Amino acid sequence: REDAELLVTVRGGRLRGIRLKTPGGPVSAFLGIPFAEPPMGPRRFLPPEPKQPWSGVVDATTFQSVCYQYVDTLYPGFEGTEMWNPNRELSEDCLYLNVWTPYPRPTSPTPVLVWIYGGGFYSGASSLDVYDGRFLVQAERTVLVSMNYRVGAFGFLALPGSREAPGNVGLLDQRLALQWVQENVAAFGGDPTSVTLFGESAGAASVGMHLLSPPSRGLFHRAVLQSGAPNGPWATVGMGEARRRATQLAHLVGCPPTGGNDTELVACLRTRPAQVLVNHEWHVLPQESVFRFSFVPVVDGDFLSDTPEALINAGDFHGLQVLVGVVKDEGSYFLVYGAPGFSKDNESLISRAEFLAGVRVGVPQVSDLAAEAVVLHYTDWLHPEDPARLREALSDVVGDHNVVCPVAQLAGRLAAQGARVYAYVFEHRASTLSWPLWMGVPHGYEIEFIFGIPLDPSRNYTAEEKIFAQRLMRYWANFARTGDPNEPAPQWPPYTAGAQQYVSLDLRPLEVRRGLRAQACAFWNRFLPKLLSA
Amino acid sequence: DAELLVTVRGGRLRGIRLKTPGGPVSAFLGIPFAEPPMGPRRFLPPEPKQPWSGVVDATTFQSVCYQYVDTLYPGFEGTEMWNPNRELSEDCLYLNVWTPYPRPTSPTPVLVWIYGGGFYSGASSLDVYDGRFLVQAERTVLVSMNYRVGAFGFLALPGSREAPGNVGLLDQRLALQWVQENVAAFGGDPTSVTLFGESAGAASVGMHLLSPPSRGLFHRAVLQSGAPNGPWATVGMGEARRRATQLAHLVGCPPNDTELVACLRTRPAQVLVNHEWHVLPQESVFRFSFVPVVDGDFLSDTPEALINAGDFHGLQVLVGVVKDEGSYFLVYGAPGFSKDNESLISRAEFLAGVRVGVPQVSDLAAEAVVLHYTDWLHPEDPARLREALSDVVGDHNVVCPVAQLAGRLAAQGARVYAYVFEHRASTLSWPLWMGVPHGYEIEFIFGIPLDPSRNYTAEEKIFAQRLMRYWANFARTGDPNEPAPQWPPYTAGAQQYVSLDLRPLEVRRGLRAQACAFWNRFLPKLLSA
Ligand SMILES: *[C@@H]1O[C@H](CO[C@@H]2O[C@@H](C)[C@@H](O)[C@@H](O)[C@@H]2O)[C@@H](O[C@@H]2O[C@H](CO)[C@@H](O)[C@H](O)[C@H]2NC(C)=O)[C@H](O)[C@H]1NC(C)=O
Ligand SMILES: *[C@@H]1O[C@H](CO[C@@H]2O[C@@H](C)[C@@H](O)[C@@H](O)[C@@H]2O)[C@@H](O[C@@H]2O[C@H](CO)[C@@H](O)[C@H](O)[C@H]2NC(C)=O)[C@H](O)[C@H]1NC(C)=O
Ligand SMILES: *[C@@H]1O[C@H](CO[C@@H]2O[C@@H](C)[C@@H](O)[C@@H](O)[C@@H]2O)[C@@H](O[C@@H]2O[C@H](CO)[C@@H](O)[C@H](O)[C@H]2NC(C)=O)[C@H](O)[C@H]1NC(C)=O
Ligand SMILES: *[C@@H]1O[C@H](CO)[C@@H](O)[C@H](O)[C@H]1NC(C)=O
Ligand SMILES: *[P@](C)(=O)/N=C(\C)N(CC)CC
Ligand SMILES: *[P@](C)(=O)/N=C(\C)N(CC)CC
Repeated sequence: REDAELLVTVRGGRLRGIRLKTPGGPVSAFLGIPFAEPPMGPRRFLPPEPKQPWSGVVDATTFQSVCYQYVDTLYPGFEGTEMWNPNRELSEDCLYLNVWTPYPRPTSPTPVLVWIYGGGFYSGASSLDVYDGRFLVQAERTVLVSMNYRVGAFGFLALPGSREAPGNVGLLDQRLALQWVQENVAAFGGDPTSVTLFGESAGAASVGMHLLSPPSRGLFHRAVLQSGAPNGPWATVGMGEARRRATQLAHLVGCPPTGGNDTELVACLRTRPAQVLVNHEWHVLPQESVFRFSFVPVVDGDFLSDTPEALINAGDFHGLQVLVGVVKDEGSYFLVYGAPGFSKDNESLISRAEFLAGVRVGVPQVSDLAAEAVVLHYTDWLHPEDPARLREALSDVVGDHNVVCPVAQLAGRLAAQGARVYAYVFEHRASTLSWPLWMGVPHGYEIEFIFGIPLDPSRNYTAEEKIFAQRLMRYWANFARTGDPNEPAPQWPPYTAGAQQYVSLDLRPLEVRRGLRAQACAFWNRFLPKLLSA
Repeated sequence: DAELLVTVRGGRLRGIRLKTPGGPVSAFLGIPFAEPPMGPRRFLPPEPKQPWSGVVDATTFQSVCYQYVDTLYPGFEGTEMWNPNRELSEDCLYLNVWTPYPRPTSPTPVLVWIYGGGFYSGASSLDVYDGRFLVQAERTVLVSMNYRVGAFGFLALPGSREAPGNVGLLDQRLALQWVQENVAAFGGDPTSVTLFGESAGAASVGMHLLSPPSRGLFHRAVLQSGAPNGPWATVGMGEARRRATQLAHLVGCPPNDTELVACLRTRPAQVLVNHEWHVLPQESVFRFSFVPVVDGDFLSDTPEALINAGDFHGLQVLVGVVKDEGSYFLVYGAPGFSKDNESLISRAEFLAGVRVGVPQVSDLAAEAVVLHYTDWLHPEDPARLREALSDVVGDHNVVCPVAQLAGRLAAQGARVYAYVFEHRASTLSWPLWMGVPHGYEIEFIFGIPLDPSRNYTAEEKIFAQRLMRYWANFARTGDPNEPAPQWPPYTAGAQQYVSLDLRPLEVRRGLRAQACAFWNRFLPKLLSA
């Protein structure tokens, strides 16, 4: 008849799951649990409404739809890009979450890891193969939760002050899922008092925004931020620029028959097919760029009462443990998406003129003086025109500006204001990587190791890569359990604003180093803001 | 002795025979080349010396031009060696000629030395500028002149005929004209004149390079630890007028240019000297009150602009710096510094020192300096902070202006040779933390180690002979090289220079290229926007 392990009652009703095989043994999975009412029709752009209770048994036996989003077509059929594309049908009916728990169900409350996917706030899905939670749960005996949240215009189009499209509803989707975890994770054996958020890129930025938003902060205990931070130059937008982008998108799809009554404008937007909005999404950006996304969280005083930078500097973070880090080559992946002279299919040995033009694309919407300051710091004036050095320098510009230095600033300020911080740099290039060698260890390619994907027998990772993945899963689960990645062996010291110690994650044992590109990040974090103001 | 009797255009001279370890030389010291700029002639351009009857006694140095006397460390060798060693006088426009003995009967290349001293001090009579060893060892003619310094040489009420400014530079030019007309009577070749100078003397050399009336008076140029494009070597017309006006007020004179200068001319020379430092707009190091003014006459534009717009084909220049250009100046005002301790400053003192070492810039500019010269992995290490502030002062005032001059001249047709002088003299009296300080290559260029009464090592005597050979080789041919390894020319791309030390030449790339990109390429854009 029924497997009692695969049957769970939550607040809304009864669920039926599936028993998953893993290389290490069985795991219980409840995939596609509805946590909100479908944000369709009149509910497009609105905050999520909690899922109404149901009679009978909901089959949570497969991943639900991917939230409607742009699909990348830069390199069709190429594994390096297709691995990030939707692997389920697109739909606005997409507010579902997933729970993995050990088989049999834990008998005592078990620490919970909650994953928030990245994707520049315009893409992503909890169903991607690289976010498969079965290996972590089996290997480390935690409960793992992941949720879908609205992206692009559907999640982050904002007419600030309006009731019809207030913005940040994609973040409210995440918060509702976190509230669902608090109310229901115990039914799966999870400990609601030991919830660790973790996420990568825009997912890491989301984690940070939940840290800085008091209504979210009560819903979790620890945080992990991989290759992303809320204080990046891409992760938030001001109210005026958000209104300008939303108004231009409406104009590009014929609404209204520009601006005017917000209620009328949104009502017209709600009549457009979802794909019509997606087709014009990228056109509302003020200039050609890399690492910039049209509809992102808006700083409007509500979800974020101030800029993440201000909230970080003004925050008391005693009692908080965070784990943060970057990959070795954060900037390289983004260059083939607009920087002149770049391609995955050649060595991208750019000229000096291409480097100077690339700086304006990688640092958009700054004064000519600011761009000259960037050129000053990233030119080797003994080799100003060397194509190989210019390629790596532009990668450093984009990676430092968008990822490394925002992460370093967050790590240093949190540590100085009471938090226990652990920092890493991920330095192993996967044997299965399909991107060219010049990209190094690109953005996003630590995730598969954190999730234990090398343990999948159908994949062809080396044996030592499987050992490496098991080590990383152990660090992450140790942190979730205790707030300390170290095993209760070379030790991982906390990051502090003074000593600035971090560890290198690679096939070799831990190596302790100092400074997350300290000289470069002093420019981005300490001087360049002063320049932009004067 | 007929070798010591010379007739120049103005009349007859009697010189003196001098001893060196390598043999005798002929010296003619204290030759008047201008009418004494006294009384009504104060602040005015020099007038050529009128002819005289009889024989001028040219056997001893003449008076030092009126100037401030350093009293930071009284009796200390390291400072006293720069102080006046003859009586001060406004009657000071004299020059000196050294020739081989017996006097050359064939035209000999001429070296003309212009002393430094921040345009406020200096004298051709200082022991460290003794030309006897260069003349004997390398068989050149050596000429050095006194020129007016301080307010007497560079007080300017721009537009006025009573105090036009730059008359100290005109003193140098008049001496250069005197060389053209008279050096052949000593055996010198007026068609082979090489200017060399250090610090403000090097800045002076560069200004003669950029002023067409001076360009026809010499052939090659050597610029040691100085350049005309520094932040200290020139002043704008408005600031010069403000400084001249403030000086008058400080000495009890009214604010009309004719009445102001007339009152200034009634004051004793020492009175002007006593108030010279107070007309500066703020407390600082490496800033001087009365310097050349850019008013469109001697300099038709800023030295920076003239260098960028110039065609320098047919020019050969020798330029260079010492290893630690900034250290000497730190004890003259940076908080926490002294020659008598290790000067291990704090972060707060470093930040205060930046405003002293980079005066009269915006707060944003100062923050940019702090950014580039902070090691953000060791932001508060006192030894690093000491070295960093020395780099700030040295790069801003000497190294990067020299690097900019070298690169632009080379890219625009000149043949440039660049050095870094890295030997600390065994006789140096300054503390070890100062390294190889500003000004302490001069004694080696002039062959002072050859003086047996001094305490230089045998190695240092050979080193000095090497340096004299490079300098004289350059004066003779425009190329310091002997027929080593070779000293390659400096170019804007390769940026090659040599290290001058006891060891053989080593070729290196970049005169603090990363730091000087900040000072030369970025910081001007920041200050203007
Ligand atoms: C902006 O317009 C809304 C909606 O107005 C309605 O839709 C318009 C296209 C048009 O058909 C109007 O006649 C409709 O009333 C206004 O909200 C409406 O306000 C009126 C007055 O209270 C009310 O009767 C409607 O029910 C309201 N509709 C909704 C959906 O809230 C709103 O007041 C207007 N604001 C302005 C013009 O500043
Ligand atoms: C490296 O590749 C870029 C990208 O060009 C594309 O990919 C190449 C592999 C090749 O298939 C091209 O035809 C593709 O268009 C080259 O930059 C492009 O150059 C072409 C013409 O030179 C120009 O029309 C495109 O706009 C350029 N694209 C970008 C993004 O700059 C680049 O020249 C290649 N480098 C080489 C060949 O050294
Ligand atoms: C290093 O010396 C400086 C200079 O102080 C002078 O020289 C010393 C050798 C000694 O003789 C002092 O008494 C002299 O005043 C020191 O900087 C001074 O510090 C005092 C306080 O102790 C302060 O009142 C002065 O203003 C400072 N002067 C300057 C120019 O900053 C410095 O503290 C010494 N460093 C040490 C001892 O580590
Ligand atoms: C691993 O290699 C095998 C053998 O060629 C192949 O069948 C399989 O598709 C590979 N796995 C992946 C994930 O590509
Ligand atoms: P962040 C900017 O969300 N990084 C995303 C775009 N990556 C996509 C390859 C990793 C999810
Ligand atoms: P420049 C600034 O003229 N060099 C001076 C300071 N030195 C004197 C101590 C060298 C003569």
